[PDB]
Amino acid sequence: AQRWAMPGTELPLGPQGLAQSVSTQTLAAGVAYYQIKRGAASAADFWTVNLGFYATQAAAQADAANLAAAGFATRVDASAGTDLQGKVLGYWLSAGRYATQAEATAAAARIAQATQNRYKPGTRHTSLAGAPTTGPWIVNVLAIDPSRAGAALSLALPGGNDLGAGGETVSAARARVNALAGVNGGFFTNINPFGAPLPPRSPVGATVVDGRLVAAAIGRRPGLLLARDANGRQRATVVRNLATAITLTDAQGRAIAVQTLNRPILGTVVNCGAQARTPTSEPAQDTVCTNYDDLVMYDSLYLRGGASNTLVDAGYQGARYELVVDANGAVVAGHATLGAPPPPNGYVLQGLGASAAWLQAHATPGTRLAVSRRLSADGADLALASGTSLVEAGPTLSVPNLAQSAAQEGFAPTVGGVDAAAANGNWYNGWYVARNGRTAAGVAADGTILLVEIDGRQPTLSVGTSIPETAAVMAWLGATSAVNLDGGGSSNMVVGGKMVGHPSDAVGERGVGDTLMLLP
Repeated sequence: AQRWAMPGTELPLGPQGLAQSVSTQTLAAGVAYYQIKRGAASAADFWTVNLGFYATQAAAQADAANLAAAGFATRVDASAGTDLQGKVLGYWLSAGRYATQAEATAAAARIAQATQNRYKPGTRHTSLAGAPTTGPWIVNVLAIDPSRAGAALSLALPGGNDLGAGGETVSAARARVNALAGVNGGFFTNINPFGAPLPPRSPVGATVVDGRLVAAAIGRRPGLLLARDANGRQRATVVRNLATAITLTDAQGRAIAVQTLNRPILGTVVNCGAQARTPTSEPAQDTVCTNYDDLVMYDSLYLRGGASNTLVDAGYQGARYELVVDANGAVVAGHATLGAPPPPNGYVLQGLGASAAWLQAHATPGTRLAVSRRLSADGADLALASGTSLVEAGPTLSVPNLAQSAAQEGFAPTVGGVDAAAANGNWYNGWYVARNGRTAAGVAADGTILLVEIDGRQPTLSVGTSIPETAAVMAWLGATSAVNLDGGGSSNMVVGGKMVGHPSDAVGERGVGDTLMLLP
């Protein structure tokens, strides 16, 4: 295949005819960084008062007419997208047409005062909805040709060994490992049900660092595999349908499935999937499921080995139990409290429900246990070997049937496996159809690795992309395989000491659960 290079044409963002600029910078042999700026804020986009996103046009009438009775005219704005049957996802109830966010914020406060806080509206900018727009956009691209680069792409865990804490920003990770450049990685635990200063953050999905399994597959999801080929060159592959099996056995052969590793909050499974039981075992991004028979393993990568998990789903009722296991596979101790640190090169098992009972039955010190780990991509075994790393995310972008494929991977207008909690149009409108910051990874026909970050949620700077726009950018760039990584406020890119992304959270750059770092 011909050597990958940046196209010279207009990006598939907005109408053809927008202005754009593309910069090129060589960072090292076989490594380049590009920034694309495109478009401009349109006078046809604007700020408005957001009363909410309703599942039907009728469902807003009880509030729209209600607000009209209070003196406020409103506007019903249809979603820019549909479900898999072509039905509109829902309708915003809005009021006003404002040039600035401050005006919309004042208008929202006036509705709150008048309705005695019966309505507490937000604000919304129409450029972020996923309808046709002129932008603007900022797109940041790293390209690494493993046939020419001495640099190596690495999957960096937060602080190296500090899973379960507050994550690590892209900037801090790059400083810690002296990277040439870096981006955020795959999905991670970002729920904060206990109201801590920050959520407790660990990678989720099948996660491998230098052959070591760090977290289990969510189920049915794709990822980016980094391995060494026969020439010793790095090889990136977009893999699909990742699955893991982590099996705990005693010396009599009795077995129990470990659900994952190193995840804070036992019994709670954000993104659902195979680790979840209620309401579904299908993947469902950002949906919070439970497993009240949970079993999670904690090791030296969790809280630097100083402690294991201490949190349990607040809805769980029943027994809890923990086993501490040494490097030889022998039980050291069992007890009904959670949080003991692992022994050197050992681990801690924590269980609820039937898993708690299984662990307590093996609590005698000296009891011999073994853990086996298997990883596969679309049924084919992937060896957990030195030199192999893996990050899971999704959806796969390089497919002809994006909405249907993404739904099968757990990014759907309805929560998979729930009988028609099933409705999911509000989430899907906001995550898939509407524009957000994004990060994505792809591979060109010649093997060049492409890492892409798109700034979002900022109407004067970069509006971000829908999932279909993200897929279009990756195909335009020349990635013949491509997968969406974590987005929204997680998305950022750094080049040397320079932050080239523009994180979208009001509080600034987000600590994330793993990063992709280009090591010199």
